[PDB]
This record gives sequence, C-alpha cells and structure tokens, in this order.
Amino acid sequence: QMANELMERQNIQQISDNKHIEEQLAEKKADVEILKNQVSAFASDLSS
Amino acid sequence: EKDYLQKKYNELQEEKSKLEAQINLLTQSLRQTETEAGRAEIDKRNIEDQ
Repeated sequence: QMANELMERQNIQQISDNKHIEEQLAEKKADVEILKNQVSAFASDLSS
Repeated sequence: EKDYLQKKYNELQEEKSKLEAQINLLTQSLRQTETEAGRAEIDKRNIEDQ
C-alpha cells in the first residue's frame, strides 16, 4: 500500500510535468502559425 | 499508469523539440523578411532620388 501511494505521487508529479510541457507546446504551435502568417505577409510586402 | 505517462512524456518532448526547431527557423525567417522589406523601401527611395 505504501509503495503504491509513493509511486502514485511520483506518477502525479510526472503528469504535472507533462501538462506543463503541453501548455508550453500549445503556446509554441500558436507561435508557429502566427510566424508562418507573418512571414507570408511580409514576403508579399517585399514582392510589392 | 506510470509507464504510459512516461512514454507520453517522451513522445511529447520529441514533438516539442521538433516544434522548437521550427519556431526558431520561422522566427528568423520573419526577421529577415521584414529587414529585406525595409531595404527594398530604401532601394526604391534611392532609385527615385536618382
């Protein structure tokens, strides 16, 4: 029982790290789309 | 549960490295695109002065 408790605590810490990484990743993909759009817009500007 | 969560962590970090590299690439691309747009403005300016 005690080992189960401790390992589940460790699992929960793992999950916290995972979801922190996940929110970072959501920010990153939003940045990716925004930056692609910005690159295309400024490329069209440069074309003109 | 522990092992599955660890595997998810691993693949998640893999895709995180992928997207971080892509972000660096595209941010630098936008940087240079904007700088060259400004320089194109400078070039039209010089030609019109001539």
